[PDB]
Amino acid sequence: PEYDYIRDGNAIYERSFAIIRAEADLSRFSEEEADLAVRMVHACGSVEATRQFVFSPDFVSSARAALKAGAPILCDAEMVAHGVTRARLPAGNEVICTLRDPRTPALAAEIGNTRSAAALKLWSERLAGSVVAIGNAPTALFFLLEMLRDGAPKPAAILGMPVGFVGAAESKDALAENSYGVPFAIVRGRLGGSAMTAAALNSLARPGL
Amino acid sequence: PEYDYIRDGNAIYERSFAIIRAEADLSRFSEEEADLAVRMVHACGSVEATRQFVFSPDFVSSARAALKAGAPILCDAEMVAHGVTRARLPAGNEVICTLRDPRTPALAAEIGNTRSAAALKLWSERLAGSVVAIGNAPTALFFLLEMLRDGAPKPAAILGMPVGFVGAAESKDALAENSYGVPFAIVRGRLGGSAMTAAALNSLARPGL
Repeated sequence: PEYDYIRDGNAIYERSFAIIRAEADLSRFSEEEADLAVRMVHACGSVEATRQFVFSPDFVSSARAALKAGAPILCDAEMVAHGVTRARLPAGNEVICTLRDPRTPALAAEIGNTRSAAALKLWSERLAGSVVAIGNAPTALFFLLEMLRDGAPKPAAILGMPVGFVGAAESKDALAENSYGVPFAIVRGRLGGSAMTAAALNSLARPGL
Repeated sequence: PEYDYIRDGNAIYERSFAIIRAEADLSRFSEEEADLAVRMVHACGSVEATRQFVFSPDFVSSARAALKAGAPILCDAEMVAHGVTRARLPAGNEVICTLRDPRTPALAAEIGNTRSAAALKLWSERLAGSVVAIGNAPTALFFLLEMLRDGAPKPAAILGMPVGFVGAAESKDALAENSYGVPFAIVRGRLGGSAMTAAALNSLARPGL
């Protein structure tokens, strides 16, 4: 029983992107956004997810500029942070997730909110000009909107891609309604997740293969 | 602008599982398998993914027994390993991923295969009786089948859930055709991925919320 498969790593990424291009409806995206689209599709294995992707007008430019500028990537979840291929980052960008910071549970408890949300209080210094990747927790997304509403400094771009059935769609909708002036990208509805978010970051970091 | 959302972490998991139960077709799974199904759906946000889940007859029993027995979870990718909520493991089960072991690139090069695949040569001692979680790399799955064919000791269960467009479906199909006598669980077609795989592991570790 001889298994026949591509044993070549690069050949695998190459055929996979060739395949996603050949099956994915990418016409409504800019060339640049399509790049994110493909990697994102690469990451979830679902070519149809593209129908749910929404990139505000200057989302990739501003988020790519921020990253090239050295802007940190604030992540709501470690998984997102783990999916970020560092060798791809342009400027030794930091990938911060404070979800696991020891003060997070304490904060979540004092504020009456989730750990994912409360963690964002620990973003303070870094919020300004950052690229926010919210790949998992909707409450982190709503919380970021409350901080923005209440005068918090603004991120250069917000990847609003929490996945889920509770608050995921609405938080992303709230983002799209008024992101307080910050370019955004969302995956509509319940889809999203850290793999797709990290893919998105990966492509933002460096377009193409 | 008052954002109204559940600020309660447990309430969020609670409503999400209640929602997945209410929308997900779970009838063809056993009660036990449905548990995996829900968490898996929880993880990708897609209730329809359940249509692609396949649990061999004794997959959950043997994989849950293995884990309760203290069996390690061999993972093809770190992401899978990161999604495994340790506090859930039953018996201080080890979660091994050797994808990043320094000898992996070397091996991939000598064998003429991917790093994900070659890494599995480093599984040797642990393979027997383990629970294999292949959440990302199809070549790791094919390679595991070649090791099994060629006399390698058998895992107690194999989660064959690599996601992808190249080799993902076929490797999972090969698994289902002849897993060399090992219970398996696959996510048919291109869907799969580390979040869903880890969810699967999480549920195997401890059923329910």
